[PDB]
Amino acid sequence: DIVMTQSPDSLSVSLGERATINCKSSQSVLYSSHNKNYLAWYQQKPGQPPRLLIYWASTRESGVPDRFSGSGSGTDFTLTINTLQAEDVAVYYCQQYYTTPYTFGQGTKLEIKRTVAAPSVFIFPPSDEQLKSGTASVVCLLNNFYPREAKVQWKVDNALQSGNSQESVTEQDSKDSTYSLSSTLTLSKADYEKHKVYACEVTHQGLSSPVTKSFNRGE
Amino acid sequence: VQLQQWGAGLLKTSETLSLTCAVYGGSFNNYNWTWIRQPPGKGLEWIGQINHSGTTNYNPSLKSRVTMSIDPSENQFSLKVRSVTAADTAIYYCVRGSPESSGNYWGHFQYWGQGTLATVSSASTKGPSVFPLAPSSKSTSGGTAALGCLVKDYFPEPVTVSWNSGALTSGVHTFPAVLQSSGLYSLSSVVTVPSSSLGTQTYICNVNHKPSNTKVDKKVEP
Ligand SMILES: *[C@@H]1O[C@H](CO)[C@@H](O[C@@H]2O[C@H](CO)[C@@H](O)[C@H](O)[C@H]2NC(C)=O)[C@H](O)[C@H]1NC(C)=O
Ligand SMILES: [Mg+2]
Ligand SMILES: [Mg+2]
Repeated sequence: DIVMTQSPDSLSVSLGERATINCKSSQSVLYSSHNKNYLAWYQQKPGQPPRLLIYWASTRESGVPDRFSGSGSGTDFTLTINTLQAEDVAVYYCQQYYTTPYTFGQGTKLEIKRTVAAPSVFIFPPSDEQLKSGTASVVCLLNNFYPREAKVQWKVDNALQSGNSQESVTEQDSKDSTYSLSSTLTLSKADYEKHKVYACEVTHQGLSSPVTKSFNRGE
Repeated sequence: VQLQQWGAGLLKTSETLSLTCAVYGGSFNNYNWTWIRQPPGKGLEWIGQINHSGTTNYNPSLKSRVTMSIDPSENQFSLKVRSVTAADTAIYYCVRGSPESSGNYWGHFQYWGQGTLATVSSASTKGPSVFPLAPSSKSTSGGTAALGCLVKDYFPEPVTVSWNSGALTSGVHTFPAVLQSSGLYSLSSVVTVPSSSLGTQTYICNVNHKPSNTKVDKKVEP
């Protein structure tokens, strides 16, 4: 098979700057007869199929602005994205259509670097409905922050929690280049009703000091 | 050109995956109709192609386990993958491949279906429990409130969440599901809204888990 290798695996590029993604094929995909490289580039956003950007190594597909530039020949190809926009956050793939089986690069994840943005922090007690079912989920929301790196610490009556929480982070926002994060503390109803003060403490570069949101059980 | 696809879903080890794609726009007979798949968080694997003459080419990676079929009458084509394992858990895309006129000269994949998830597991289908995340009685210093819905303990993926039947999209974050140790998925969907909207605006999360036929509308109030 023709092996397609991308470099790098991931990169983080400021708004308005240049992203460079390289692609190597293990054999030439230059169809010498036509002097065309049978090489495509795709952009894939979360929950979407890949969007074709470029065919013949350097010809943009319909609807693709000239900020996206394909270059190279034979075995060595480059996707250049100039004047990077928020909506360019995606995984980029190269692909050969020179010979079957058709093969894709492993993908390169492009993150947008933007200014630091502090998260807004919210805490949600468990619903009465859930408590009836014997479990208590306490949710801590960190809304629209940058960069991605954040520390969430759960405290129950001031005791630091370990092993009973799970985090989910959104894909980077295609408009404001931020992340959001949920942390969910899962307790038995019995454990939940044994304690009063539920606190989420967030550490992030955009915060002047760690931010705590808390509630007293049944207030 | 629109590609509508269905099938896949949850199936057990050693069972047969089946997908169908229907093509809208005409010029069905001119193209290699193609399947490509993507394991969750991984890259893309070309499965193979069929044309209206029933001529195939399958990737040797999968070839012994694949059958494609085509119904030009109905502008439809299908995939079967036999003897599935966890390695076959993936998003399967129907794709328009190369035209008869020029083959690989015009071999780029422009047109893709939205994809269908196959999950290979012995686990039961299970619908989610949907619990309100009520806006706090104390909003932010600057007059923003957050509220949401916890969509807990479902299998398999996927679920969809909307707010006010799609009337509310700004400030919505539907989190990627966490696979819990139990093997069940859970997520929250949250939205930030004006504190000043809480008295007069109704907020409803619309949860659909098609795999279990679960459709829940949950009102979220202070
Ligand atoms: C489907 O793909 C095949 C290749 O897998 C295409 O067949 C080629 O067509 C070109 C252009 O006519 C010929 O020069 C090649 O000899 C053919 N190759 C082979 C190996 O058959 C075909 O055109 C594509 N489209 C359809 C609808 O069949
Ligand atoms: Mg079969
Ligand atoms: Mg509604």
